[PDB]
Amino acid sequence: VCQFAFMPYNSITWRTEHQMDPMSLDKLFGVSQRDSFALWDIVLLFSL
Amino acid sequence: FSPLLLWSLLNQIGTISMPEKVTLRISIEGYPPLYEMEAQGSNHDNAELGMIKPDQLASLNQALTDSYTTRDTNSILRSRMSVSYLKGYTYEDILIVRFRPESEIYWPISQDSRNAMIDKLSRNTSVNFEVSLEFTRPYDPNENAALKHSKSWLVPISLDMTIRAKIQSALRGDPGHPILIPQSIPAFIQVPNQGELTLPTSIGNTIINDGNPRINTTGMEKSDEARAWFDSLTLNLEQGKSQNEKMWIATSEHPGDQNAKLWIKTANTTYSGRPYLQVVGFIDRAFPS
Amino acid sequence: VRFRPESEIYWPISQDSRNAMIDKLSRNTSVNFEVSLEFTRPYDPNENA
Amino acid sequence: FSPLLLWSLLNQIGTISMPEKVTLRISIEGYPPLYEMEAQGSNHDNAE
Amino acid sequence: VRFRPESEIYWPISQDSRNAMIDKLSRNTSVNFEVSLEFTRPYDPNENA
Amino acid sequence: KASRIPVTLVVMLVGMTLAIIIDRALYLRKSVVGKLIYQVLMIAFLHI
Amino acid sequence: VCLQIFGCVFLSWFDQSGGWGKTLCIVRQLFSITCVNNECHVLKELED
Repeated sequence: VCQFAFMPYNSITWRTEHQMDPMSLDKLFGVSQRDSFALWDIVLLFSL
Repeated sequence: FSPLLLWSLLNQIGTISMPEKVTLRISIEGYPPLYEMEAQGSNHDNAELGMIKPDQLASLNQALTDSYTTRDTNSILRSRMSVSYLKGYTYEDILIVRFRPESEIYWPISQDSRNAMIDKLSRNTSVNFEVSLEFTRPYDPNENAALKHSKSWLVPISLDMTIRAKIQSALRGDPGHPILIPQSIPAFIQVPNQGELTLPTSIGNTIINDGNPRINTTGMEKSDEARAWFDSLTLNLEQGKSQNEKMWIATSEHPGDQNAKLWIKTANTTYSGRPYLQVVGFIDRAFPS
Repeated sequence: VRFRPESEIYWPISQDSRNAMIDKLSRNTSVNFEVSLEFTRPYDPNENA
Repeated sequence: FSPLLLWSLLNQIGTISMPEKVTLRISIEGYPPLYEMEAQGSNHDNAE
Repeated sequence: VRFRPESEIYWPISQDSRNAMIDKLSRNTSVNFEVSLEFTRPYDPNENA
Repeated sequence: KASRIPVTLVVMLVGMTLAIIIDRALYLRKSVVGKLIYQVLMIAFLHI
Repeated sequence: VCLQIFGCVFLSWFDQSGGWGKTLCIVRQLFSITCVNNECHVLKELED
């Protein structure tokens, strides 16, 4: 639900302004763009 | 584990002072300068040289971060690189220099030397316009020297006969004929700790191929692409009296959209009304001991 | 060292530059008089400087 | 006692020549000099 | 290297300085003509000079 | 820059060596409670 | 597949002035409406 596009931090401007800060809010919370994929969560859930 | 800590504490990072005096020279190679100017400032009260105000830096950052299209992927990388490079310097490490448009000294050239210039500019000789920038910092007792960074750019005068005749007529003293020098002083320059003036290639690429009036760079050499984002200069001769005084007025003109938000707005002189010559310098203040 | 009181060269300043100096000296700008002394020694072959 | 004498003889004190040319400049900052002067002498016959 | 015979710039000497030069050249002062040649090379990134 | 090696690197190497020594001592003396406490503190410190 | 054809060519219909457009942009954004095909030219006047 946080990977949707209408979140304020998912916009291009926010990502550009907060691409070098290592402790940004999205990075701190663990949810960000993740443009590649999200696989190992599925692997862990299925293994469990 | 004592040698490692000893080495770590022994080595530190120093700091070099903010540069003080900036000089500009425009000339024809092998001849006295056409336009010599210099600027020194107190950095807090002078207007010819001073730190960038936070509002201007914020506006420049916003203009740089909003310069992309929502279709092409590579523009995202260019904008990100430009913003990341700009974010490396705070508002204290960036300065603004405003050269006066008018020449500082009267043109000290002999009649025979001017005739020699006209002859050299006549038949087939390829002369190059030379533009030199120089930054010098205050003396530091640590190193018994005064750090000084200088850069010189040479631009050809082309082989077109009608252009050379116009330039010769302008140099002779005929009124109503300007001299146009493309690829002149850069709007943004970077001074390193020990090297020479290095261009901000990321901002140059953004200007070249990120604005709406894209600048064509198909038929150009590699050494010209980095120079393709420079601004043009126009030099006019004002004489007034008979002889013994000849003034050169230089005016800059940005390439592409002259009213784009990327460029820093210029100021007008308080004694004549002609616009200043703006140069934005990024200063590195770290040397590895 | 005995410097001659008279200036060595005629003052090479532009009219526009002089007007700019007068304007800068007029209202509120703090201008500082700058005096520079310089001593140079003959070249020594031991150090190439 | 050889390293001490070797170090003592290896290191000595040099001598730099008498300075030759002296220049003075009086100006307003950011402007051509108001008064520029320089003096070079033969040190035995010159008066400047 | 071929230097032009004519001088590059007009002679910037003060009248009083010229009079002082004439006086120094008059009675007994030994004045020496000084000729300087200077060669400079393009900047090299290897050595920052 | 990043050429200089920071003091955090050497102090954390010293901490790692101390951890190795502590683990060796705990194994030698056969202390289960001490080993459990060491593991808990070490894992908390690692995550944080 | 039937929403891609609608969105990719009739994007101009998504430009309601104000009011309902705010929710209209939200629903368009959460439905992932865009021109997936790259051969066709994206509509130019709707940059903002």
